[PDB]
Amino acid sequence: HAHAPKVIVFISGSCLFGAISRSLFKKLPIPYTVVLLILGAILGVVASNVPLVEEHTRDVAHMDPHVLLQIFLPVLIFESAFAMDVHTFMRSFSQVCILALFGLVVASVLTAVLAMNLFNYNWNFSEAMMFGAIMSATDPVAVVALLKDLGASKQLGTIIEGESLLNDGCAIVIFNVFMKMVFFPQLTSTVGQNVLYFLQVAVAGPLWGYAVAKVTVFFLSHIFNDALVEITITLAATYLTYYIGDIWLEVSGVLAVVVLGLIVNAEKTSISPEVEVFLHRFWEMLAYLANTLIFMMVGVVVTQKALVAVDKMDWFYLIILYLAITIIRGMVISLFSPILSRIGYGLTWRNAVIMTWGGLRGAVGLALALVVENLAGNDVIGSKFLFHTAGIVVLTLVINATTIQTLLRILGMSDISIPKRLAMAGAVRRIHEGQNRTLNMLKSDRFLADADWDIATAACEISDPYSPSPREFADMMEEARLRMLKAEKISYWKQFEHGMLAREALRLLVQHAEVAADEKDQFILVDDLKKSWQIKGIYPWLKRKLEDLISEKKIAHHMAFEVTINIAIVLNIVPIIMEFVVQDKMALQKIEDALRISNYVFFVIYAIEAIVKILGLGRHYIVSHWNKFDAFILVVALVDIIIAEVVKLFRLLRGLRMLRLTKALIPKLILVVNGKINNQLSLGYDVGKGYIIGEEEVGKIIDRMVDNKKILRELKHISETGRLQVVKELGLLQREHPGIAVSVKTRQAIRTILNHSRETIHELQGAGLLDEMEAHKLELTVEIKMKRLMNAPSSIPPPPPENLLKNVSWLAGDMKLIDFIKARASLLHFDYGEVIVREGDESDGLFLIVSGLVKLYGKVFEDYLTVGNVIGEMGVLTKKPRNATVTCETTVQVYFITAEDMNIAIDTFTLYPSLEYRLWRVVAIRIATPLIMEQMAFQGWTQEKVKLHLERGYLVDLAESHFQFNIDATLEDVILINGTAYNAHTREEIRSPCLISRTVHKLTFQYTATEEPRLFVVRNAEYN
Repeated sequence: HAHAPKVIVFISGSCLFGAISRSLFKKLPIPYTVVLLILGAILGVVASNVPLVEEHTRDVAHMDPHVLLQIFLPVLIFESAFAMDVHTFMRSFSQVCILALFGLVVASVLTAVLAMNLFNYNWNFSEAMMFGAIMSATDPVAVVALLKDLGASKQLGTIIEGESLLNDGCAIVIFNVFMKMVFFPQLTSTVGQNVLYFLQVAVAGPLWGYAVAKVTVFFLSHIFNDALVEITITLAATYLTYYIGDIWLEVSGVLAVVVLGLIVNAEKTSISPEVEVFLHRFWEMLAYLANTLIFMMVGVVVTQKALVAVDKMDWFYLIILYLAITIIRGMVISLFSPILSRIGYGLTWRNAVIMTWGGLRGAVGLALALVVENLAGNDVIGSKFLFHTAGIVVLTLVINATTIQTLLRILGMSDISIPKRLAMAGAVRRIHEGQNRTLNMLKSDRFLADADWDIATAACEISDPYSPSPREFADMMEEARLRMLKAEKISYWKQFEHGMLAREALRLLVQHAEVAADEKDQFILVDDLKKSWQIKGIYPWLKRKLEDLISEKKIAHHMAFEVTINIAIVLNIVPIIMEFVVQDKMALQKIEDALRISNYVFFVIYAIEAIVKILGLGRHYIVSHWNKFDAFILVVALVDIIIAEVVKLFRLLRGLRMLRLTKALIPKLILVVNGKINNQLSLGYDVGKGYIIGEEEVGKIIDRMVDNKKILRELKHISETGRLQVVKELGLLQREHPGIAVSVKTRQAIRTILNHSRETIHELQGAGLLDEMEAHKLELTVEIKMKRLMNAPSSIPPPPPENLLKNVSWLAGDMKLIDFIKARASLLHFDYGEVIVREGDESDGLFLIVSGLVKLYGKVFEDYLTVGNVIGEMGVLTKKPRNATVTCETTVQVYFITAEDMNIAIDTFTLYPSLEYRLWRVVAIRIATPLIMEQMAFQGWTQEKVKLHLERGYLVDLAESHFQFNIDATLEDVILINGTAYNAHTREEIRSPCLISRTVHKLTFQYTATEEPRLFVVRNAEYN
């Protein structure tokens, strides 16, 4: 019918043309957007000649400015903000802002001056500022793509991209200002009104965006299974933010969308991962649609209304303008280089050239030019605006976007480094060898012997896309240092790949490793890592001061009552503001009487609330300042309401009544600051633990990777000192912030448990023991449980000592044994520098640290232990003198269980999982982990895999005739823990801590009482 939505065919045709161009011109250097512009011009001319196509192009070519802005800008800007690596953006925030703001202001002013002086259009300053604003917006998507696929360019890509984002936002703001000044002029404005306008467009906008963003992330974090709801909420949040900000509140909607995108990107963890990976592609697709539509519209309008009124001087002006904007951007960057080189990641001259040349123009400028064109109407200003903007876009896409690839080469930034080339060559070689093995395997299959292997091998190939003397000792030291640092990098990457290390910690550790490698004679120095766990003092100070405000110890009636009164106050807000604004709206007659009953009711509610509090608390009510404030509010209200039955009544009450909600606010602000401190401690612990584990692994690598003993000793000494410093400082962190440390540690514990549960589900599914649908059912519960980690309290009250005893590894779940121990464990307190036990002292008992940090020292081997660790298990089990001296680096508290009590417990709790067995198991796993790690240092296993593997083992009851037979098909590893063992065949003797060789078939043991033999065995999964 005639009323068909003819816009649909235009949108679909634009999509098809975009696909055709983006497919045909994929290999060529010129971007597809120029092809889209050419196609749009062809469509415009043919529609001018053919009226039937005019009906299908009109409804979108002659599109209203406001619909254009409101539909496209919130898409383009939100996509630009949402695609960024916000971490590096914040790490270079100041460097990006200086440029994107001041170099935009000066660039636009200079462009406006050029337009006023050079062009014969006689534009005034406002029109010239519009011109400069739309000429300064940039779209570096084509350049950041190249910078992503290179080396040091990784950290320049985000600088250029963030500069583009902020520049686009501020250019839209300036263009809106001057567009309203030119086409919708007011009569007059004062300095105060101008200041308020600035506050609205430059301060209120970001705050509105921030508020909407925090509300949105709250709700998203509270959505668990409905992915569609998350996607719809993102869409609605973006569009409502822009629309409400621009139309209802008249604040800068574009900046609100920028802030919203940045926040939602930073808070990505609140979105379910599948919805995150969906949303990235979704917004990419929406931005693609917007770009294609804008470019085709520009082509049509240019061919139908711009080029009809272009003179010979206009092309010369366009060329001069291209040169002028290029030079202006270059001069801006050079002028601010003296400042930028001292901030963030300072600009080298080649980076400056890349940034100057890479400033492509794009869709935003074209959209604003179309806005001007439609607003101007018959005036030539619109036609020439569109002409110049399209010309600059075309010139930058043809010249800059094509020559940037060669300029990167000329400046020497295109070269792949030797390490990357070697890694790629090794990857290609291993892939090729695997393919050859697979081919040989397949050629033996009777059902594939007839395949045409010449075609298969050709199709399956993968090509490489990149193609004692002092000097001798110094060279050996350099080689050892570099190999150790490479092993450290490998260890960090391996830790990340298993989820044991966050992305940010991995990036920071690898950055420090590469920085140390670049420097001479430089290792990883913990002083560089300390930047991680060093808390900024503002947060602790604020936490302490806020906790002071709500101490309430002089007084400290269910909490639901306080919740109810708070709800009443936050509801009552509405009548107060309604009265406050009706005071003006009146100059509505019956509203002045309508509000009376509501005010009276709320006063009565407050009166009964205060009376109940007073009676419940007795004389204690008036002792606290908050209660006095509530009483003062009642004192004011009682008098003023009776007087009412005007300005004083409305102005005073509106301020006082809401003020008492700050009491409820402060507890939540405390949670905010706790969240900040938790975000810092989580990175600090991750970095320190990653470094410690990397050192522990690289140590066992170098121990058999360097031949020289002096080199080995030096490297291991450096690593050990670094490890000791890190383990001490991370222990002090816990003492300074107990609850937040417990929060972090429980969070990581649950994360590890759930990750291993997911792996177990996947293993069951792969074996076919569980159906795909049931596996998904379980994995969904695992995923929602993991999402609920993001909402766990930032601070968890540290458990008291009794719970620590309850949670010991060998006491868990044995309620009778727990009761037995808790009645006999004695709690001791020790001060700074005190010595708890010394080397050579008899094993009189065992220590469980309930609070504080202690240092271990003995026979060379330094160490630090902290809350939750237990000292003396080996001593009580073996009854051998203590092997280390314990000194307190902080005020320390320990649960002491006398060795006689442990002996009694051992003799009494003889049930199958006996305390004896549990103690020996806990000791045996720690004895065995180093041995197995040594046995497979060069294999692919890490320490956590070794520990999980050992966890399956059990102590053999060698009382069964005191001889052991090794069925090699069912014993992955057998470890000797205590006592001597004899090879049954060769009668060879084996010392106590040892891993039984695969070459031994049977063992026989002595059974002397002092050194009873204990053996630990790990069976295959195909259990007997």
